[PDB]
Amino acid sequence: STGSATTTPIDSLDDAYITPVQIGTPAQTLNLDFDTGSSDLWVFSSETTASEVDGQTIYTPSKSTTAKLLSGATWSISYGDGSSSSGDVYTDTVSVGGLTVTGQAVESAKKVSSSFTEDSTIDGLLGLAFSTLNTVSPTQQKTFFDNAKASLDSPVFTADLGYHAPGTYNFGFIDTTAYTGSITYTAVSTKQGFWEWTSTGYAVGSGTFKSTSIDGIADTGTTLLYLPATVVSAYWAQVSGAKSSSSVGGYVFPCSATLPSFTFGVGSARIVIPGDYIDFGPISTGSSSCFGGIQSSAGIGINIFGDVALKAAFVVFNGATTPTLGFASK
Ligand SMILES: CC(C)(C)NC(=O)[C@H]1CCCCN1
Ligand code: NA
Repeated sequence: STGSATTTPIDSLDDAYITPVQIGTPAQTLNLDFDTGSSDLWVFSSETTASEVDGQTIYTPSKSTTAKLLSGATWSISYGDGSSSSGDVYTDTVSVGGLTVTGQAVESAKKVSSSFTEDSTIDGLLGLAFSTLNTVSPTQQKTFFDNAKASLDSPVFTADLGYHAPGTYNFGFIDTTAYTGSITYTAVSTKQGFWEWTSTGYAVGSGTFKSTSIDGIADTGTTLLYLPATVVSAYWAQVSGAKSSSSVGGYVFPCSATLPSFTFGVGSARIVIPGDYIDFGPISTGSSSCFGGIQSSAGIGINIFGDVALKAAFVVFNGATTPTLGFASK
């Protein structure tokens, strides 16, 4: 089997991407944020505290003939940005892009933090990191990918995120029309439950490539590129008037600037992030200070290749016995 779904920016900045997901019978379609940095499939629901729902579409298990309470199971998750959610668990039929999993754990939110309530466009998350990070207790649950894997034509999924445009998530096959050149595969460590890999270095604009190992994770659920402070300082030093602002919470730059590209290494290959991808626009409406898309990881404990980086590539998440990541230009 295979599946193929279009993923769409939630706003004009590509803050996140949503992908329609069918849950239940008859189908209830919710727009979920596919997150390769977490392992819970959770949704706004008929159980979510009413004051914490503001425009989201909800899953109502009582309207699904295939929904079953997963008796005694609870979940609670905290993300890198300080947001959180928790609740109870149903199993139900979940389909993505024509690929169906029966008995998928659908984590129904009873409570969500303010940042979820305030985002009317995101109806929940679909985690695609390793199932060792799933938060369901007392019986940990599998991701949608892990449940689909044995049925897929090839044990893979691919992320093809758009810059200010829709893109695609495919399951079970690699669309050889979706990228240019060849795919470079690189090793993955699953020790922290992430798609963790080591980049071979970076360049800023037309500058020399610096060969240096940068461990980090491939995370579709993170908007920006978080790298070591040395690398980030080297990038923003090439932008007149850029500075790190403790008031704003990262590097800002004059909106009048033209940003340089950023290149990262994948083995002997190179992925180039155009400068425009690193513009996240005014810090507040009408400001002439703009927020940068490359930020320091120093206050995180891990480097994160988020959407800024991933959208510059066709990315293969190879879930074979020995997982690997692949990157191609596009
Ligand atoms: C995408 C935004 C708007 C940050 N929503 C959130 O509060 C979620 C997004 C996925 C990672 C954890 N935080
Ligand atoms: Na922000």
